[PDB]
Amino acid sequence: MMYVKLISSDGHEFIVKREHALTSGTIKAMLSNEVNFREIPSHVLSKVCMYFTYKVRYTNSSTEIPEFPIAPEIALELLMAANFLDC
Amino acid sequence: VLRSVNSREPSQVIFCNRSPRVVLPVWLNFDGEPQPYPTLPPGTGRRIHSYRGHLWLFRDAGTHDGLLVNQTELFVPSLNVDGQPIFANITLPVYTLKERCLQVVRSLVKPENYRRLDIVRSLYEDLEDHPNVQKDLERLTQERIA
Amino acid sequence: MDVFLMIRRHKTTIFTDAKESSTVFELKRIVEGILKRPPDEQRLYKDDQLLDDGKTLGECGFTSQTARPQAPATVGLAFRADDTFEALCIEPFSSPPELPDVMK
Ligand SMILES: CNC(=O)C[C@H](NC(=O)[C@@H]1C[C@@H](O)CN1C(=O)[C@@H](NC(=O)C1(F)CC1)C(C)(C)C)c1ccc(-c2scnc2C)cc1
Repeated sequence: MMYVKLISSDGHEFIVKREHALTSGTIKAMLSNEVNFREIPSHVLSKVCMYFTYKVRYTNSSTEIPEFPIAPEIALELLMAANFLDC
Repeated sequence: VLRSVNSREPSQVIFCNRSPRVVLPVWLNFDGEPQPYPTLPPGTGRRIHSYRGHLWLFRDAGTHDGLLVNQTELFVPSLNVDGQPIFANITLPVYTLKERCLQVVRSLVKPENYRRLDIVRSLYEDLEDHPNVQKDLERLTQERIA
Repeated sequence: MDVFLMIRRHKTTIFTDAKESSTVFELKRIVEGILKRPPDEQRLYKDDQLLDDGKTLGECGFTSQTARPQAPATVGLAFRADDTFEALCIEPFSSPPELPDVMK
């Protein structure tokens, strides 16, 4: 089982499955095993990783999909991160 | 082009809202013009009378976000078997993170204030580009041709 | 059933899934392959409580309702350092900025 490390601007290290990380087109182009995001804080990058899990779990599934939650306080930076990550 | 066919052949359907959104069923009339039908609260189902060859799409009733019906965009009522109505299972798509983020930001900011956000020029154009059944019908029609 | 987790120690966070029937020991084997520390040098926690190896994740409170893909449950991790186990320490994520004027 392969894993990749995504590091936030504040140095938090997020270890996610390689398959999940390849959800982001930007990340997939850099890997196809450690990426540093000097602009993405941990309160945003932790949510990016939750989205990878949510996407892999519910894509091509007929079990009722729940809403992906986003607190008002992270919405703007998560929008900036998502636009750069292409996910 | 994308319109309901006037078959006059009855078809019993169940609009089943398996999503957390208030759903707006939209029927494409015989001219291709979208026609709104009564909303469906989250987690509810309605037995409706439709016809074979009719076209339907489902949206979030307040924001117009695109929803899925039987894993696709359009639902077309068909012939029933032994009194079985046709289920139209309406679900949330797995939206992109970007689109999900645009939805949340549109729900918190008044449209006159989008340009007052501290973001790149491109993200203003994405925010301003509200979900629209007419624009989506244009996209579907173009994608059907090629 | 699948359960979705965040295994957290200091400034490290592992995102992983496991079965509700799977054990605390099997989660340690997952941590071993990533952080290169054997299960005997690891302590797993649910809040401040040390979890036992033979217990299932479901028995530890990790269920489809609490450990979701979009809101995973937190498992605390502490390594052994020389003679003693270090105290459980989880660095919090950064503080989001104050809501803009137009977003209130
Ligand atoms: C039970 N009554 C009906 O189904 C009735 C109604 N059903 C309709 O209005 C159906 C929907 C669509 O298939 C066109 N249509 C018609 O009946 C059309 N008639 C015909 O094509 C002909 F009769 C053959 C000539 C008409 C719009 C021109 C009148 C309806 C449908 C859905 C709802 C909804 S959508 C969300 N909640 C509910 C309950 C409500 C009413």
